[PDB]
Amino acid sequence: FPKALGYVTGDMKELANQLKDKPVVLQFIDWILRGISQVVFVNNPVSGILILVGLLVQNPWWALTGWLGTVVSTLMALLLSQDRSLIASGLYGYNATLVGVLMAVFSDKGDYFWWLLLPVCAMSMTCPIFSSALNSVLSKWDLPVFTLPFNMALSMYLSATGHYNPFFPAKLVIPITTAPQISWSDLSALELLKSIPVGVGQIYGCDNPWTGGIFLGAILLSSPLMCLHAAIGSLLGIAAGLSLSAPFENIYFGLWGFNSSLACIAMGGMFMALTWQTHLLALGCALFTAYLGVGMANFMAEVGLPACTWPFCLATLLFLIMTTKNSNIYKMPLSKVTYPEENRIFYLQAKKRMV
Amino acid sequence: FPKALGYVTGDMKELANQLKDKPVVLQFIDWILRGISQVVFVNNPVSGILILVGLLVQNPWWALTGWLGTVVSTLMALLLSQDRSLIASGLYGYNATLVGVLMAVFSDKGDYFWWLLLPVCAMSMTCPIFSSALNSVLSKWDLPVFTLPFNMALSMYLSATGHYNPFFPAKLVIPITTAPQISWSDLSALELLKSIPVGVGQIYGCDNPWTGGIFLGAILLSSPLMCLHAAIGSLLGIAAGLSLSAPFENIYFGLWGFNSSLACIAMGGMFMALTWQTHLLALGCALFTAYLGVGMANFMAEVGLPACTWPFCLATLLFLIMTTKNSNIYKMPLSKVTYPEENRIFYLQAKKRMV
Amino acid sequence: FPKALGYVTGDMKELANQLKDKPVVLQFIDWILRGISQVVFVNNPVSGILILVGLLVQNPWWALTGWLGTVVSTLMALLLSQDRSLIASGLYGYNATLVGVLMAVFSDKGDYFWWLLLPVCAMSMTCPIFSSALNSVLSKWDLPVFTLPFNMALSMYLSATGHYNPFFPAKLVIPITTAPQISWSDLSALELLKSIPVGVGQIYGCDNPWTGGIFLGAILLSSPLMCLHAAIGSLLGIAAGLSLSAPFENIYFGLWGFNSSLACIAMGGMFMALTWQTHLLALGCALFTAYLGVGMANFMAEVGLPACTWPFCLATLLFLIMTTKNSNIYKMPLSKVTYPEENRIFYLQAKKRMV
Ligand SMILES: CC(C)CCC[C@@H](C)[C@H]1CC[C@H]2[C@@H]3CC=C4C[C@@H](OC(=O)CCC(=O)O)CC[C@]4(C)[C@H]3CC[C@]12C
Ligand SMILES: CC(C)CCC[C@@H](C)[C@H]1CC[C@H]2[C@@H]3CC=C4C[C@@H](OC(=O)CCC(=O)O)CC[C@]4(C)[C@H]3CC[C@]12C
Ligand SMILES: CC(C)CCC[C@@H](C)[C@H]1CC[C@H]2[C@@H]3CC=C4C[C@@H](OC(=O)CCC(=O)O)CC[C@]4(C)[C@H]3CC[C@]12C
Ligand SMILES: CCc1ccc(S(=O)(=O)c2nnn3c2nc(NCc2cccs2)c2sccc23)cc1
Ligand SMILES: CCc1ccc(S(=O)(=O)c2nnn3c2nc(NCc2cccs2)c2sccc23)cc1
Ligand SMILES: CCc1ccc(S(=O)(=O)c2nnn3c2nc(NCc2cccs2)c2sccc23)cc1
Ligand SMILES: CCc1ccc(S(=O)(=O)c2nnn3c2nc(NCc2cccs2)c2sccc23)cc1
Ligand SMILES: CCc1ccc(S(=O)(=O)c2nnn3c2nc(NCc2cccs2)c2sccc23)cc1
Ligand SMILES: CCc1ccc(S(=O)(=O)c2nnn3c2nc(NCc2cccs2)c2sccc23)cc1
Repeated sequence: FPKALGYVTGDMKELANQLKDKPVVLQFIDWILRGISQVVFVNNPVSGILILVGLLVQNPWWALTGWLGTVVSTLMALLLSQDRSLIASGLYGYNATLVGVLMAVFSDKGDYFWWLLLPVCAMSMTCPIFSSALNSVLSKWDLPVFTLPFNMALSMYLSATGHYNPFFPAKLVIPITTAPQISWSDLSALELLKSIPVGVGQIYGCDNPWTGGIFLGAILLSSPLMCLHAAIGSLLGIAAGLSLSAPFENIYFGLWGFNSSLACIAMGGMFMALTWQTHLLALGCALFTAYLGVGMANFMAEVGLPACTWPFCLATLLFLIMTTKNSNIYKMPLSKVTYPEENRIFYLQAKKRMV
Repeated sequence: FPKALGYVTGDMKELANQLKDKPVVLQFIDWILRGISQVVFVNNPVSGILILVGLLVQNPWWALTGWLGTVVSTLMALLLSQDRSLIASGLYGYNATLVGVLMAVFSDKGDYFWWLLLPVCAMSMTCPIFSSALNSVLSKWDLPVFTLPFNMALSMYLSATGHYNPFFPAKLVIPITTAPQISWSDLSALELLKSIPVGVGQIYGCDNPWTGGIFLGAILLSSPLMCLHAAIGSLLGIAAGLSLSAPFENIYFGLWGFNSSLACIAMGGMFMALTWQTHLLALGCALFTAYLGVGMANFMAEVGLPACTWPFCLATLLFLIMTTKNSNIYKMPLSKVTYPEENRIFYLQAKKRMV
Repeated sequence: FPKALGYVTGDMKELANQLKDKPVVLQFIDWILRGISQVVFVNNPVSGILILVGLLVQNPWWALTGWLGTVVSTLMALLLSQDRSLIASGLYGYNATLVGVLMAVFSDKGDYFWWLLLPVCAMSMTCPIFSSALNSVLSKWDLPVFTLPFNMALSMYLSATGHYNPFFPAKLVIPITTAPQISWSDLSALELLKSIPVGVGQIYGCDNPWTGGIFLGAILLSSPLMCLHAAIGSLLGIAAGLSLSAPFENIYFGLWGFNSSLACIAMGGMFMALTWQTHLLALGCALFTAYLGVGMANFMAEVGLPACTWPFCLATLLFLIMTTKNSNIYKMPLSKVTYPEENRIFYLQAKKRMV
């Protein structure tokens, strides 16, 4: 049993090589699963299978649209002659996994609106281009792309269609125009505890708590530190939402924890080596990202758009561009970013080489 | 006759030298005409004369304001000691040609509102500065400026004034707040065919189909491939507008084809060498730019602004920053970008040098 | 007396060294005062004391919140191991001075709303991070950060809270939806003359004319050329507001002169060496910044936000990125930027070295 566990954990490098030998259809399936799991920074195909099972538990229509987005984007990246090493780590399929899931989430035509498969494909062909263009700009300065391709594609689509499109109408994004009445005596501790997996689930747009638990299980299969930081970031988003007197139904829905969950995953050991200083910095980034999330939600509601994960991308890029003279606050080279355990081993060896 | 034709086609280099010898007033007239024609990437003074005739066919007031914008911007670039080689190719006068035409298009005071000549001049003095600043930023990474100076100047002006300015009121940009009723049985094939020149005309803000035909004739005088790609991009914008169930009156007005016309001109042989792969990529950029055009139109209608050619600039910069490992998808060096025929000859010679 | 005057003018380098010898609490007080004064580009602790006296003349609650912002941001920059040379010149405390003053200005809970000290601190801990991140990006290309950290922090906060927050409600930013009735016969020359110090005061959000006079006195203590350009930029903003038929009550309140005052300070001898050409360019930047100020005010009123000093930052970055071939339009190296008198001496010596 421990052999199989070590085989299915981390990034699954042994299977990656074994499939490099295998036919290209199996490799394509592998790239699709890694692209599904890469939404939570996880480059693991079994984590991708678990995340797909969680999406099917939420809504099979969303799983279908998201898997089709992943497939169309990986095929489009193959057609555009992109780096095969980036395609095989699923880095050309996760933005379109998100595009496909959240075009169905933000759709006003209900489940199994088959015509929606036409814009899905369309926007899933724009995600490699986005992913390529940004990966140029941001790799000049050794910065990750994050989910900026998904965010640009979805903002473009939801602006192009809107609520009043005769073909593909979107959900109505309403700005707030009256103060909410919060009854602090009706606050549930159980619902606040349940909001921790629901924010991890809302990373994919899924309000199911079982879906969020399955996503946390997938992240834990890849790296336990990633799971810890996902849970902690969702909790810190809950805390920020309570600090701004947000409606409890928005915290219970997990809308306050998914951006900060992603930001705590990214900062806590992933793109910054894991020390206690970078752990505290990841907590600060999670709180900052929750507050920027409500800021961008309120601001983009005015133009009829959802904030999505714009807050995570902007806040995490801000915290990665930030420089300190602290040697224990170390930004990982993008070429050596695998998962927090290996990242920490690499950082410790480099810190020994520094002394 | 063939000698004169070869003399008036392309970029007219022979006249450029002959005028380099001539007095500076004739050279200034040449730079003004090249700045007029440079709105459609054409560095030809006779094309500029034809485009000016088309503008006079549309509206002589718009021709006056646009020509005055060109003059003021070229004089301002001379005063700011800008590169004379950029001034003499009209690259300091086309953004202000657009500023001057579309300050009168988007004006709520009617034709021959003489006071409008005061903000025109003002904004036409901002277009060299814009053009200079951006040309710094974007030439670090060998990227064209496009009509970003015009877009920033016009967004700034139409925000500063707005619909309720007592002096210079602008047109009211209304967001959509109800679903349009489209009667697909009333769709005209003749109006859809006529919308192809009207999008090329709307490149300058002109809804006349004769003006669009004259603009296509000017582009054809410069380079037939540019004319082909202008027409094809306007057609692809028509197609995208039909695919999103747009009101037919917006497709007939050419609002769906001018951004994609510009994007197909830029990508189809101009800033990317012309192969069949880059032709298909230019078709994809034209479609993407039509969809981003309706997206940005809907989004900027919320802040009371028109999208203008923000979609063309953003989408074409995105497609130029994109990298592939395809050798036949070749991005032209900005120093060697003349017009698609010479660009293709240069690319073929460089590809022979590569082997 | 002249010895003391020479001791308290400029940047006060002698005191900076003498305090480098002194205990760290006195040095921290010095850094706080320099961070207060650095809002008007002044690196002088006695100017900071005078600006603090002006803030107390306006509103002691705003002085308290702004001083606490400065303190929290300087301590946070110390904790984040930022450059001590930047911390000691007050370059990590002025954006939070602004954050603290204008969180109380834009607050809907009145004076001495003690709970406001909690978000103040919070946003004052975000200003070093902002300041650090941007100072990375913008120092690659030798550009000043300006008040972009303050603007990002305040936009984020005022979006996160808004007018309808149950805890920290903000002021209601209303868009214009009807044409203002201006009675040009009721225009006061005395109020227009008084609007010159009120725009300098509104640099900090203060509508008191005595506060603006005290701020001009502080700037004059540092550098008389800075005071001259502050007054001239506020006047040019008055002129632009009259040219766009703005409501007189907005010009009298100083909302038209503070962005252009900052832009004339920055361009007139500060970040560009002071020649007569750069003086005229600073006048042009002041006018451009007034017009961009009303543009961004009208545009950001649509999303419920104030423009603040976004216009100053964007317009001054645009005018600094602009390149000319004029040798007498010289951009100062950021490492040699002290105050216009020393900047001009440095430029004259470098121009002798150029010949
Ligand atoms: C909630 C929002 C609005 C603001 C977010 C602020 C955070 C980004 C701050 C708050 C607490 C800060 C932390 C407080 C304490 C430390 C320990 C500090 O460690 C040291 O300086 C000790 C000596 C050494 O490590 O060598 C390094 C910075 C760090 C992690 C800080 C990183 C930045 C944090 C997370
Ligand atoms: C409509 C919107 C929402 C999406 C726009 C997608 C386009 C950018 C795509 C769709 C079709 C694509 C084209 C489909 C086929 C090809 C041929 C392909 O050629 C090869 O790979 C063959 C071998 C070789 O050229 O060496 C190069 C990419 C290209 C031009 C593609 C470029 C990108 C295009 C235009
Ligand atoms: C009001 C808004 C909408 C537009 C703002 C335009 C300004 C940026 C322009 C208008 C006047 C211009 C100035 C007009 C005259 C001159 C003198 C000129 O000096 C020379 O060329 C003389 C020879 C030499 O200096 O060697 C240098 C540019 C400058 C300062 C210009 C700088 C740019 C200015 C300030
Ligand atoms: C064009 C293809 C491309 C996509 C993303 C990146 S990248 O720069 O973003 C990035 N480089 N390494 N890397 C990245 N992205 C990850 N996860 C995806 C997500 C980001 C935000 C939310 S999920 C993970 S996981 C292990 C390593 C990495 C670079 C190139
Ligand atoms: C900080 C509070 C907050 C943040 C973001 C959004 S929001 O504007 O993003 C958004 N508004 N409605 N809404 C949104 N987000 C969703 N899922 C999370 C996402 C995952 C990836 C992209 S969205 C879902 S699921 C059903 C409705 C919605 C709204 C509120
Ligand atoms: C500051 C002056 C300046 C303006 C534009 C550019 S630039 O970088 O934009 C560009 N460099 N070469 N070049 C460009 N622009 C063209 N056409 C103008 C239009 C662009 C978008 C719509 S029209 C054409 S036509 C033949 C060659 C070119 C660079 C510098
Ligand atoms: C994709 C559909 C669409 C795109 C852009 C615009 S739009 O927001 O640009 C605009 N809204 N009204 N309007 C606009 N565009 C015009 N001409 C095109 C231009 C040339 C260069 C800059 S604008 C004219 S002409 C008379 C009215 C208008 C509106 C709709
Ligand atoms: C991260 C800390 C940091 C803050 C600002 C700058 S910086 O790049 O902005 C700048 N570099 N030098 N310098 C600057 N800023 C000044 N004034 C502050 C204001 C700017 C706009 C309005 S007040 C003055 S005054 C004398 C020299 C300078 C660089 C680094
Ligand atoms: C060109 C005209 C104009 C410019 C900016 C703003 S505005 O949107 O900035 C703003 N709207 N209300 N308001 C604002 N600005 C203030 N002070 C100036 C500042 C200093 C630093 C940041 S704000 C104050 S003081 C009390 C109310 C306000 C409004 C109008």
